[PDB]
Amino acid sequence: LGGPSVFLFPPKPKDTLMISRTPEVTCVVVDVSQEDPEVQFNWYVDGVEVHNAKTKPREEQFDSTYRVVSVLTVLHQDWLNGKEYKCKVSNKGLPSSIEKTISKAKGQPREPQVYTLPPSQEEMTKNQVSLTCLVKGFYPSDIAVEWESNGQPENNYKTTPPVLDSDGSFFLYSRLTVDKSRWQEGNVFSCSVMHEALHNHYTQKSLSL
Amino acid sequence: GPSVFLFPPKPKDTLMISRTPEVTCVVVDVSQEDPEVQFNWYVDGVEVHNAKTKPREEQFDSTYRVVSVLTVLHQDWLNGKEYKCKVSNLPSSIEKTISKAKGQPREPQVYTLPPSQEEMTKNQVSLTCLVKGFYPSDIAVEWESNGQPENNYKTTPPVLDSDGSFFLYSRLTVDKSRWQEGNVFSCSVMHEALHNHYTQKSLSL
Repeated sequence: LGGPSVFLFPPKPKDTLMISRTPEVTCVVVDVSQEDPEVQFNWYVDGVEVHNAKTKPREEQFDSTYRVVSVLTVLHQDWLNGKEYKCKVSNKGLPSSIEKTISKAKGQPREPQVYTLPPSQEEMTKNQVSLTCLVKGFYPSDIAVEWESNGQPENNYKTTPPVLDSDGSFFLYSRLTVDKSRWQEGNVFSCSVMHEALHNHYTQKSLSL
Repeated sequence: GPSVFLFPPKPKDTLMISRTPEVTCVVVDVSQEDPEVQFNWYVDGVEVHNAKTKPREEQFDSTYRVVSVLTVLHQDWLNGKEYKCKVSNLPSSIEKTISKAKGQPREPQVYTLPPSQEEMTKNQVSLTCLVKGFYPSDIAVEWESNGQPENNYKTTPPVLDSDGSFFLYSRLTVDKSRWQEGNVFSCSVMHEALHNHYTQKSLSL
């Protein structure tokens, strides 16, 4: 039937694991009619209502409909404790109030094993080589992977999405492309992995020649 | 009303001449009061007739599902020929059209990586096969050992790189004793940009 639609998005995994960042649960409604644009939000954390949400003004889409977004800042420890977050939306374009609920992935968390793999000797003929970081056996799939060397971050890398393995855990690979000289000259490269099952939600493994 | 989906042939079917690739046209949500459906297939605008149509299977939904399958020529799909499917269930027909991804093929580099020494403390180890610098993303990866096929592996999806090419990883899990006894493992990769559409890289202790 006709009327607006309500979506509720979880925080970025990286925002959850780092305390220097800010994890957010976002409730966004679309297809809000111009004839009835006024939208009210109501947030609940495990049934208890919170009021610290920040609602952005109605943005008019291309087709005269409106998009309204309400964003709620959550606590790192709260989200990881599995606390449920509810978003209730009230609008005249809807026959009734609609509630959506989101929470952390359920299931026993498993610590990721991190292994660094040196380049293949065959790839040593090309100008740049591939440093590989294998992260496996972790649960849930929310994870973050970065690269560092000499303190400064190396930003020339890509990371495959989490893949479900036979034992119900995930695995992925991260590939950092470096100039051969920097690898031949014996520099130390560190694969950084962040995950809720790790000690202090962080670990790193070095890789050199 | 009913809706139509069109699916490409499996990447492995298009590369190995032994297998036969097929495009599949699916029609769902067919009302019980109107199950009569006709299909029309077109190759680069030219209509073909060598397609086989499965019977109307009923769903729990009290609606029906009709599936049409067209056999395609291996070289046709590799050249970018367009396959269109027209469905009529009444002057209101729905068209769907699909072909191979546009662009110049780039052959993949295959590198076999041994398990990290830190993993030797576990009962099973990981054999890593890196496939990079290929286009398009259509690719297939398998594992063999002493001729016999290995099945305990998992392959990541193709990941788009910076130079407009793709890369992926494939990870085979074997018992540590298998690896320690110097058994030979090989990573096989089938891609259109490879000579004979096939290459293999060995890996052992």
